Amino acid sequence: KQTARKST
Amino acid sequence: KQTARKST
Amino acid sequence: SSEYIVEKFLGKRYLRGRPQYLTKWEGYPIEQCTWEPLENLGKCMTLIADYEAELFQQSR
Amino acid sequence: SSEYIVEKFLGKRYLRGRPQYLTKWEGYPIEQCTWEPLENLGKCMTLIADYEAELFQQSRE
Repeated sequence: KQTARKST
Repeated sequence: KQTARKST
Repeated sequence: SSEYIVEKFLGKRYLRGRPQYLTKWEGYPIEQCTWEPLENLGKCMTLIADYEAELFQQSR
Repeated sequence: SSEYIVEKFLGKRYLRGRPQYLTKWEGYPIEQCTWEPLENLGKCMTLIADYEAELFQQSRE
Protein backbone atom coordinates (compact mmCIF):
# COMPACT_ATOMS: atom_id res chain seq x y z
CA LYS A 1 0.00 0.00 0.00
CA GLN A 2 1.70 3.24 -1.11
CA THR A 3 0.39 6.33 0.67
CA ALA A 4 1.19 10.03 0.70
CA ARG A 5 -0.02 13.33 2.15
CA LYS A 6 -2.50 15.12 -0.10
CA SER A 7 -2.32 18.84 -0.79
CA THR A 8 -5.43 21.05 -0.51
CA LYS B 1 18.94 9.81 9.05
CA GLN B 2 18.71 8.84 5.38
CA THR B 3 19.77 5.30 4.51
CA ALA B 4 19.67 2.90 1.57
CA ARG B 5 20.86 -0.54 0.54
CA LYS B 6 24.27 -0.42 -1.11
CA SER B 7 24.91 -2.23 -4.36
CA THR B 8 27.96 -4.39 -4.96
CA SER C 1 -5.34 13.44 8.81
CA SER C 2 -4.59 14.12 5.11
CA GLU C 3 -2.89 10.92 3.83
CA TYR C 4 -4.40 8.87 0.99
CA ILE C 5 -3.41 5.93 -1.20
CA VAL C 6 -1.66 6.68 -4.50
CA GLU C 7 -2.78 4.73 -7.58
CA LYS C 8 -0.85 6.26 -10.51
CA PHE C 9 0.98 9.37 -11.64
CA LEU C 10 -0.37 11.43 -14.52
CA GLY C 11 2.21 14.15 -15.16
CA LYS C 12 5.39 15.83 -14.03
CA ARG C 13 6.30 19.48 -13.56
CA TYR C 14 8.71 21.80 -11.81
CA LEU C 15 7.15 24.36 -9.46
CA ARG C 16 9.60 27.10 -8.42
CA GLY C 17 12.36 24.72 -9.47
CA ARG C 18 11.16 21.66 -7.57
CA PRO C 19 9.81 18.41 -9.00
CA GLN C 20 6.14 17.57 -8.54
CA TYR C 21 3.97 14.69 -9.74
CA LEU C 22 0.31 14.77 -10.74
CA THR C 23 -1.05 12.21 -8.32
CA LYS C 24 -4.10 10.02 -9.02
CA TRP C 25 -5.54 8.80 -5.73
CA GLU C 26 -7.05 5.32 -5.39
CA GLY C 27 -10.81 5.56 -4.75
CA TYR C 28 -11.12 9.11 -6.14
CA PRO C 29 -11.99 10.23 -9.68
CA ILE C 30 -9.25 11.48 -12.02
CA GLU C 31 -10.85 14.96 -11.73
CA GLN C 32 -9.58 14.94 -8.11
CA CYS C 33 -5.90 14.35 -8.88
CA THR C 34 -3.45 16.73 -7.20
CA TRP C 35 0.08 17.99 -7.83
CA GLU C 36 2.40 16.71 -5.10
CA PRO C 37 6.05 17.46 -4.18
CA LEU C 38 8.50 14.61 -4.78
CA GLU C 39 9.78 14.76 -1.21
CA ASN C 40 6.33 13.67 0.05
CA LEU C 41 6.21 10.54 -2.15
CA GLY C 42 8.76 8.46 -0.23
CA LYS C 43 6.43 5.57 0.37
CA CYS C 44 5.63 5.46 -3.39
CA MET C 45 9.10 4.74 -4.80
CA THR C 46 8.22 1.71 -6.89
CA LEU C 47 5.42 3.75 -8.50
CA ILE C 48 7.83 6.67 -9.00
CA ALA C 49 10.68 4.59 -10.43
CA ASP C 50 8.31 2.69 -12.73
CA TYR C 51 6.79 5.97 -13.89
CA GLU C 52 10.20 7.49 -14.58
CA ALA C 53 11.11 4.31 -16.48
CA GLU C 54 7.90 4.58 -18.52
CA LEU C 55 8.62 8.23 -19.30
CA PHE C 56 12.17 7.50 -20.40
CA GLN C 57 10.92 4.97 -22.93
CA GLN C 58 7.96 7.07 -24.18
CA SER C 59 10.37 10.03 -24.70
CA ARG C 60 12.63 8.39 -27.28
CA SER D 1 22.82 -6.46 5.97
CA SER D 2 24.02 -3.96 3.39
CA GLU D 3 22.45 -0.66 4.46
CA TYR D 4 24.46 2.57 4.78
CA ILE D 5 23.88 6.31 5.21
CA VAL D 6 23.62 8.47 2.09
CA GLU D 7 25.43 11.83 2.12
CA LYS D 8 24.80 13.24 -1.35
CA PHE D 9 24.27 12.24 -4.95
CA LEU D 10 26.96 12.72 -7.56
CA GLY D 11 25.24 11.90 -10.83
CA LYS D 12 22.19 10.53 -12.62
CA ARG D 13 21.79 7.95 -15.37
CA TYR D 14 19.41 5.44 -16.96
CA LEU D 15 20.50 1.79 -16.89
CA ARG D 16 18.32 -0.52 -18.99
CA GLY D 17 15.83 2.33 -19.08
CA ARG D 18 15.60 2.79 -15.32
CA PRO D 19 16.73 5.79 -13.24
CA GLN D 20 19.81 5.46 -11.01
CA TYR D 21 21.69 7.93 -8.81
CA LEU D 22 25.41 7.96 -8.08
CA THR D 23 25.37 7.67 -4.31
CA LYS D 24 28.09 9.08 -2.01
CA TRP D 25 27.95 7.21 1.32
CA GLU D 26 28.60 9.10 4.53
CA GLY D 27 31.78 7.90 6.19
CA TYR D 28 33.23 6.45 2.98
CA PRO D 29 35.48 8.14 0.41
CA ILE D 30 34.11 9.40 -2.90
CA GLU D 31 35.97 6.53 -4.66
CA GLN D 32 33.46 4.21 -2.90
CA CYS D 33 30.33 5.72 -4.42
CA THR D 34 27.88 3.37 -6.12
CA TRP D 35 25.13 3.61 -8.72
CA GLU D 36 21.82 2.80 -7.04
CA PRO D 37 18.29 2.36 -8.43
CA LEU D 38 15.76 5.02 -7.56
CA GLU D 39 13.32 2.54 -6.10
CA ASN D 40 15.86 1.74 -3.34
CA LEU D 41 16.13 5.38 -2.21
CA GLY D 42 12.70 5.80 -0.61
CA LYS D 43 14.22 6.79 2.71
CA CYS D 44 16.32 9.41 0.85
CA MET D 45 13.49 11.34 -0.71
CA THR D 46 14.46 14.77 0.60
CA LEU D 47 17.98 14.28 -0.76
CA ILE D 48 16.62 13.14 -4.15
CA ALA D 49 14.10 16.00 -4.34
CA ASP D 50 16.80 18.51 -3.34
CA TYR D 51 19.18 16.96 -5.91
CA GLU D 52 16.59 17.08 -8.66
CA ALA D 53 15.98 20.75 -7.78
CA GLU D 54 19.74 21.34 -7.98
CA LEU D 55 19.94 19.71 -11.41
CA PHE D 56 17.04 21.86 -12.64
CA GLN D 57 18.58 25.16 -11.58
CA GLN D 58 22.08 24.18 -12.76
CA SER D 59 20.50 23.32 -16.11
CA ARG D 60 18.60 26.61 -16.38
CA GLU D 61 21.41 28.94 -15.24
